[PDB]
Amino acid sequence: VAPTLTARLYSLLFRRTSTFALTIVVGALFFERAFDQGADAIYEHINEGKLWKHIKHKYENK
Amino acid sequence: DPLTTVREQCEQLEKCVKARERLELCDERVSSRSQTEEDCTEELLDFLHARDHCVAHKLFNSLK
Amino acid sequence: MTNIRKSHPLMKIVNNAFIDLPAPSNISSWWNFGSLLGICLILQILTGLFLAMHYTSDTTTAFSSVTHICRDVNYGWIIRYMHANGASMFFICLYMHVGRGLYYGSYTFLETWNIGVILLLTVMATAFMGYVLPWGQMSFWGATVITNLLSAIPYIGTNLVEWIWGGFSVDKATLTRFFAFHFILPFIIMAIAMVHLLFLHETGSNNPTGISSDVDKIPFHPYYTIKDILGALLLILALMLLVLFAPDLLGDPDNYTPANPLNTPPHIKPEWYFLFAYAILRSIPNKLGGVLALAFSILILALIPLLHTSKQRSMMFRPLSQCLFWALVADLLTLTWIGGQPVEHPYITIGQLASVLYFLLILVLMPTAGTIENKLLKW
Amino acid sequence: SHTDIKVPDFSDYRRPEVLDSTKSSKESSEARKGFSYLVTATTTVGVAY
Amino acid sequence: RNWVPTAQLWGAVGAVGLVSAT
Amino acid sequence: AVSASSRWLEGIRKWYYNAAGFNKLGLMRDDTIHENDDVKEAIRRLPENLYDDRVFRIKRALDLSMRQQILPKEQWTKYEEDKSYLEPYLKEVIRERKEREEWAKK
Amino acid sequence: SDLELHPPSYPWSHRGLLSSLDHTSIRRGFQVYKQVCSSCHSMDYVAYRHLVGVCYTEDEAKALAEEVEVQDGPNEDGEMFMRPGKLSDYFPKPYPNPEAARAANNGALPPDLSYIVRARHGGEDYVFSLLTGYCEPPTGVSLREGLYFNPYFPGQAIGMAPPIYNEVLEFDDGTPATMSQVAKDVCTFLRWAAEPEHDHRKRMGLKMLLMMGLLLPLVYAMKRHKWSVLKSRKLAYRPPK
Amino acid sequence: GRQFGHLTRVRHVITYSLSPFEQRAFPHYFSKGIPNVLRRTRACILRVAPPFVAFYLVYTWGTQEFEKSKRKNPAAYENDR
Ligand code: HEC
Ligand code: HEM
Ligand code: HEM
Repeated sequence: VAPTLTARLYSLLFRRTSTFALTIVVGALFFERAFDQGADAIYEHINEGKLWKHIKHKYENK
Repeated sequence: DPLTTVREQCEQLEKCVKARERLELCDERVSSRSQTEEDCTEELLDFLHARDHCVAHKLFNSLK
Repeated sequence: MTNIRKSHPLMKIVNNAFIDLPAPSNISSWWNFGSLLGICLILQILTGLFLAMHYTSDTTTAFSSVTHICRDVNYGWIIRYMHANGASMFFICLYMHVGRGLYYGSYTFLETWNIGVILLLTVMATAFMGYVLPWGQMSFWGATVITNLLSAIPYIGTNLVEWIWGGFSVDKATLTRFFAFHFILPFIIMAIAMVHLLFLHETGSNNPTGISSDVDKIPFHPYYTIKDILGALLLILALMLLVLFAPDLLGDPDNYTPANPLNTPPHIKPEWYFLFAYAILRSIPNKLGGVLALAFSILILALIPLLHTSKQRSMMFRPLSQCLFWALVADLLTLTWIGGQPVEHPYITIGQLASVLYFLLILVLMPTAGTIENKLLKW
Repeated sequence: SHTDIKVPDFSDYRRPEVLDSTKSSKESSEARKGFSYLVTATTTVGVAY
Repeated sequence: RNWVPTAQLWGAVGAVGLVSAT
Repeated sequence: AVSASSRWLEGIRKWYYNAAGFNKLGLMRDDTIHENDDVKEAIRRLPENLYDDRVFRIKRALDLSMRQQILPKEQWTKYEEDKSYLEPYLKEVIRERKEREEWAKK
Repeated sequence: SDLELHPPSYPWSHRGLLSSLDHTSIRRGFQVYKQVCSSCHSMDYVAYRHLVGVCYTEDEAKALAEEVEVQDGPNEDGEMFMRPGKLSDYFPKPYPNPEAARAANNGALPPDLSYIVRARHGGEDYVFSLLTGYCEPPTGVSLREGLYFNPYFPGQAIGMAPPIYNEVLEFDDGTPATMSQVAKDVCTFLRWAAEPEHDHRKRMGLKMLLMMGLLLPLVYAMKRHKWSVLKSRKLAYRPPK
Repeated sequence: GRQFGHLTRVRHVITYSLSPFEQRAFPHYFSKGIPNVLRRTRACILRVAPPFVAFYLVYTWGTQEFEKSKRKNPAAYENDR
C-alpha cells in the first residue's frame, strides 16, 4: 500500500499550518504564471491577427 | 461597390416584395391638395427596416 | 478568564458579534443581502476615495476629470466603472434586503427597521449626488428637475431651492456641494449601519417559518462566515460580469455629453433605482401633490409595522399575502418600466393605475388579506 | 431505558472510504482530511491571485 | 521549542510572500 | 341562520389550512403564532408535556426549513386535529390584561 | 413625435464577449477620421497615442503627429512659435472655438467624435447606419438645403454633407474604399476612441470567468464541508412521559 | 445577557450528528434537488408566477398601443376626408 495522492500531500504539506501557508504562498506564485500564460494564449488565439501583437510587422524596421 | 449590390438582393425577398406595395401606392397615391400630413415617411421606414435587417448579415461577409 | 483573546481586550469582545453570535439555523439565502449590503458600502467607499483621488469638482473640468480617470490613469477605468456599476448592485441588494423585511415581517423589529428606512433614504441621497459628479447632460438636467421639484412647497420652496443650489441655476456652487456631500455622507452612513447592527443584536434574526429559533441556534462563525463569503463571491461575480462585459449596459444613460445648460433630454429620468418614485410622481397632475406622493412612496415603509394585521409575522404560511406581495413586486416592476417611457397617453394611464395599485397593495389590500387569513384559520 | 438507544443509519451520508461497518478508518481517513484541506488550499491560492 | 521550526516556516512564508507578492 | 353558509366555510377553511404549508412541516396552528407579550405569558403557563411538545415541533420544523424538505405525506398535521391548546392559556392572559387596562380608566 | 428607425444591430467583429478590436480596421478608420472628418469634428480626449492601440509605431505616429502640428500646429492652441515634434498634443480643433464651428456649418455644431459611439443612444450601429443611410425624401416632403434627409435622425433631418462617398480617400495597403467599407473602418476607430479599454477589459473578463469557474465550485464545497454536520444531522425526542 | 446559555429551555431532545470528514458534501447532488427543486417550484409557481405573467401582458399590449397610436399617425382620424 501507498498513501492516496491526497494523503501523501496531506502528511507532507498540510499537517503543519506553517507548511500549509508556505505551500499556498508558492502555489499562489506558480499558479498566477500558468494561469496568465494559458489564459492569455487562449484569449489571443480568439482574435488572431486582430491585436497589435499580431500586427506590429507591417511598419517595423523597414 | 459592395454595399450597393447587397441592398438590392435584400429587397428581392418575398417579404420585401410584399411590403414594397405600401411604398409604391403612397409614392403616387397622394391627391391634388397634397396634404403635407400625407408625408410618405411611415411607409418608407417599414421598407427600409426589412431591407437593412437583411443587408447587415450578408453585407458583412463582403468587406475587409 | 485568562488569555481568552476575545474577552481579554474589551474591543475584541465587541467583535465576537460575528463569531459566537447565536444565528438561526433555517435561513433563506435572502439573508446575505445584509452582509452584501455592507460589502457594497465598503466597496463604494474604497473605489470612491480612489476616484476622488483624481477627480476635480468644477464645471470646466469635471467631465474632463472623469474622462481622464478612465483614460490616462492606470486602472482608473475599471475603478470608475466598478464604482458606477457598484451603485447598481448596492441598490439591487437594497431592494432585496427590504423585500425580505416585508415578506417575513422582520420589521417587527420596530427600532431596527426604522434605522433601515433612514439608511435606505441616506443611500438614495448619495446616489443622487454622485451621479451629478461627472456633470453629464443627464446628470445636469436631472439635478435641476429634481431639486426644482422641491420648489413645489408654497411659502418656502422657492427660497429653499435657491439655497440648496447656492445660486439661480446649477453652476459651480451646486457641483462643488454635491462632491462634498457625496464624500462625507457614506461615512455618516457607516455609523448608522453600525447603530442598525447594534439594535438587531438584541433580538436576533427572524426566519422563513416566522417562529422563534432559540431552540435551534447555531454559532455564526463555523457556518455563516462561509455562507457570507460565498455570497460575496456571487455578489462580486455579478458586479464584474456587468463591469467587464456590459459596462454601461445597466447604466441606461448614454449621455456622455458634457452638459449644455440649454438642451433637450428627450426623456430625462433617474437611473433604474429611482424610476418607481418617478413614475409615482408623474401620475399626479399637480406638482405639489406629486412631491408629497413621491415622499410617501418611500416613507410609507415607516408605517408598515402599524399596518400589520396578522398573527403570523411570517407571510410564509399565508397564501393570499404571498400573492399580493408578489403583485406589488411586479407592480413595482411595472412602475420602473414606466420610468423610461415617453410622457404619453398609454404610459400615463398605465402608470396612474400602477400608482393606485401600489398604495392599495400596501395601504388597504394586504391588511384586509391579513384579517381574512386570520379568520380562515379561526385565529 | 437509556440503553434502548441506537445511533441512526448514517450509511447514506457517509462515504466510500469510511463506510465499512467492520474495519478501521484510521488508515482510511488520512487522505480524507487531505482532500478536504486540498480544496481549501486551492481556494486560498486562487483567491490570492 | 517547536517555535524555532514554526518560526522558521513563518519566516519563510513572509519572505516568499514579499518577494512574490511585491 | 347559518346552516348552509357556515357549514361550507369548513371547506374554505379546510382548503386554506393545507394551503398554508405549515401543515406539511409537522407544525400546528398554535405553534405558528407571533410570539409577543401576551403569547409569551401564555406559553409560560403551559404544562411540561404541552410545552415540551411545542419545543420539539418547532425544533423539527425549523430543522426542515433549514433543509428545505417537507415531511412525509404519512406524517402531516390533519385539520380535524386542531389542538388549540394555547387558546385556553392565551385567552385568560388577554382577559387578565383587558381587565387590567379597564381598571385603569378611572 | 416621429418614429426613429434606430433598431440597427450591426454585425461586428467585436460583438462577442471574447471578441476584440481589429486594429487594421482601427488603423484604416483613423485615416478616415483624419482626412474625411478632422475638418469639422474634433476629438479632444484623443492624444496622438495610437502607437500600440493602433499599431502605429512611436516613430510612425510621432511623424504622423508632427505634421499635424506643423500645419494645424500649436498656433491654433496658442503656442505662437510651435512646430513639428510633440506627442502630448491632442487632435487639432477644427475651429478656434465652438461658436465659429457653428458658423462654418451654419448654426449646427459638429459633435466631438471622441465619445459619439458611447454618447448617443445606439452606439456604432447607429453611427454606421447614419453615414450609410441616406435615402430619397418622402413623397410630399420639403427640405431646406442644409436639411438633408436621413432615415435615422430623430427629427428626421440632419445638416450632414456627404459624410462618406466612394473613393473619398485611399489606404496604404489598398483596402477597397467603398462608402460602406470605409464606414465599417470609421465606426471601429470610433468605438475605440469611445472606449480605449475595450480590449483589456474583455481579456480581463476571460481571466475573471475562468477564475470564478474555479472559486465558485471550490467555495461551494467548503460550504458543504462545514454545513454537512447540520444537514446530515438527525433528531430524536424521548420524553419521560 | 449571555446569548448562548440563556436562550430558552429544552428538555428530552436527543440530536445525532457526524463529522464533515466522515461525510460527503454532496450526497445526491441531482437526484435530491431535481425532485426537491421541482416540488417547491411547483408550489411556488402558482403563488409567484401570475403577477409577473400579467406584467408581461400589460408590457406587450402597452407597447403595442404606443407604437400604433404614434406610428398610426393616421390612426386618430383618417386621410381621405
Ligand atoms: C462637416 C461637413 C462634417 C463632416 C466631415 C462630418 N460631419 Fe458629422 N455632422 C456635421 C454637422 C454640421 C452635424 C450636425 C447635425 C444636426 O445638428 O442636425 C453632424 C452630425 C453628426 C452626427 C449626428 C448625431 C446626432 O446629432 O444625433 C453624427 C453621428 C456624426 N455627425 C458623425 C460623423 C462622422 C462619424 C463623420 C466622419 C465619417 C462625420 N460626422 C463627418 C458635420 C460634419
Ligand atoms: C457610499 C455610497 C455611495 C454611492 C451610492 C455612490 C454612488 C456613486 C454614483 C452612482 C456615482 C456616479 C458615477 C457615474 O455614473 O459616472 C458616483 C461617483 C463618484 N463617487 Fe460615489 N458613491 C458612494 C460613495 C462614495 C464615497 C465614499 C466616495 C469617496 C469618499 C465617493 C466618491 C465619488 C466620486 C469622487 C465620484 C465622481 C467620479 C465618478 O463619476 O466616478 N462615492 N458615486
Ligand atoms: C446601508 C444599508 C444597510 C446595511 C449596511 C444593512 C445591514 C444589515 C445586516 C448586516 C443585517 C444582518 C443580516 C441580515 O439580517 O440580512 C441586517 C438586517 C436587517 N436589516 Fe439591514 N442593512 C441596510 C439597509 C436596511 C434597510 C433599508 C432596511 C429596511 C428599510 C433594513 C432592515 C433590516 C432588518 C429588518 C433586518 C433584520 C431582519 C432579520 O434578520 O430578522 N436594513 N441589515
